[PDB]
Amino acid sequence: MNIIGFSKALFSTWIYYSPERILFDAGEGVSTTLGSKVYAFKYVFLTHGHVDHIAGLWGVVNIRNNGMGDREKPLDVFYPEGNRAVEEYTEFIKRANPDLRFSFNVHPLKEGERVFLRNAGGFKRYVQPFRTKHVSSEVSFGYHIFEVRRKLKKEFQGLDSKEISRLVKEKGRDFVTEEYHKKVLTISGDSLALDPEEIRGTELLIHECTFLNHAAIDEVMESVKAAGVKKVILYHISTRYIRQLKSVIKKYREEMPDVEILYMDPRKVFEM
Amino acid sequence: MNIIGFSKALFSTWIYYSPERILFDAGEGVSTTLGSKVYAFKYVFLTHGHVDHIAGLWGVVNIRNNEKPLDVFYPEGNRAVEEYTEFIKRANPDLRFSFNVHPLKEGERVFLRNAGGFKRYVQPFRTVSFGYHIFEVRRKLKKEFQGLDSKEISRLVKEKGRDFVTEEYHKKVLTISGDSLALDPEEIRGTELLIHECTFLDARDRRYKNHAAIDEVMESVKAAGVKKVILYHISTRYIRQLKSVIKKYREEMPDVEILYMDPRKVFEM
Ligand SMILES: [Zn+2]
Ligand SMILES: [Zn+2]
Ligand SMILES: [Zn+2]
Ligand SMILES: [Zn+2]
Repeated sequence: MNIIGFSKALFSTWIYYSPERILFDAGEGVSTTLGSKVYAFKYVFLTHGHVDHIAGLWGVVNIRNNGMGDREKPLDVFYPEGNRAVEEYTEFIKRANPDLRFSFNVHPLKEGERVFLRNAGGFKRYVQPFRTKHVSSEVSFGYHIFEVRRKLKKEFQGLDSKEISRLVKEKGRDFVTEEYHKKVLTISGDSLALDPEEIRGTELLIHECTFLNHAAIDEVMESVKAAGVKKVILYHISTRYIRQLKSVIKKYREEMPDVEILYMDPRKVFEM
Repeated sequence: MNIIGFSKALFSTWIYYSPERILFDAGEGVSTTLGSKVYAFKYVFLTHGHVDHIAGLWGVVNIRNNEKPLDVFYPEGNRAVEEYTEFIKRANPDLRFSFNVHPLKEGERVFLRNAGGFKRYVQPFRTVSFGYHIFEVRRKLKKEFQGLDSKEISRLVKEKGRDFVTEEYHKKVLTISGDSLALDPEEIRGTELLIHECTFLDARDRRYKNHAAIDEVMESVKAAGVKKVILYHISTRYIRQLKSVIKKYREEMPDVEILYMDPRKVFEM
């Protein structure tokens, strides 16, 4: 599964994006739910430091440290620079359990700072944080996963199969293409409807939808519509608004046939 | 449900006992699973301070706070519980007065409010790790008065008092092992409900005697006169052998009700 996660507003939120071995947020229960799968984690990106987005980190590091043996690898954990709650909790984990001190590295990130990923299939993707409006208290980030790609220059897009192949054979691939950065994944974290520009072009939007501050579903769909996003996952949903949102979802699925709309049910583990 | 719990060895363990609004242990996920039921907690008793038994505590008080402080009891000397609760309060000023921790000495009783009856109390026993008994103080007619009729017994009670005609005895309503080896039959004997850890299904691969194997546990259940037992703290390795293994003992011991907490799902009873 490309994505396995769980999200219930105020209680716990965590999203495992398997393709890049990245865990976004770490609410309680992630290690219990994923088991030995936590050994496969290479990165943790935290949107912020509220307990429902970080309390599961201790279990992740504890299980990795006890179950990987001499083949354990340090877990890189990234969070919004200046977020004291993340720093206090990670310091407590290391202080309270010396055996875990070197099991993970905590890296504060500045907005816009890129982190290139190390996985199989090529060196071509990086994670990039953007500031979000949430508690107005501490710093929160949303994240994009970008993929460095190459596409044919406009002038060569009309050539047929044989013509483009002939040209590439003669002049090389780079000559007929230009590089561009595709947003392959966007996670909002807790925040108000993202600016249509922040989400435009993303192949998969994962946006909080706490209400029927945070964001209400209508403001989110409006944003998706303006940015022309085709695939969105709604999360950070509360249990009191289950059916109400569920109904508005089908309503939206009809009103927006070209857009795939999924949601993480606050009562069950999500998989895609 | 008198018991809603979840347990998976090394990952998370929490057992909510609704009759007394008591939560035993608080492994990660308890507030997420129980939701608003956490508002109902009257007490939390921790068997120890390993991450899989306490990481969910922050979540519980955070959700509760969002009304006297919740009382949290744990084994005296357990530094891990102290360090974690101190971190919660130091790092979250708003929760600083939301709960209180209380170290307990082995055998130290905590009488439960009740409706003012104080008929029930919790008592820890060593397994710093503690197991716990919930005791109910009951009364029964002294043997010498069993034959008196209604009028005769009331005349005696009037003249002598209720205490004179009855005798109080302490009944073990619930026993929770916490993490430990098979408990001495003496410790469990008499309990109406035993919830005992069952980390291994085969003692052969227990590099360290800090956990009980099912046969050993069943041995103690045998030696004592234990009615129903809920096996928990079960490891993932023995994920499927579970049924079988348990099916056999349900057979080799047809008088013993054997329930268990599947490491893959929340338990309800
Ligand atoms: Zn949140
Ligand atoms: Zn938040
Ligand atoms: Zn344990
Ligand atoms: Zn333990």
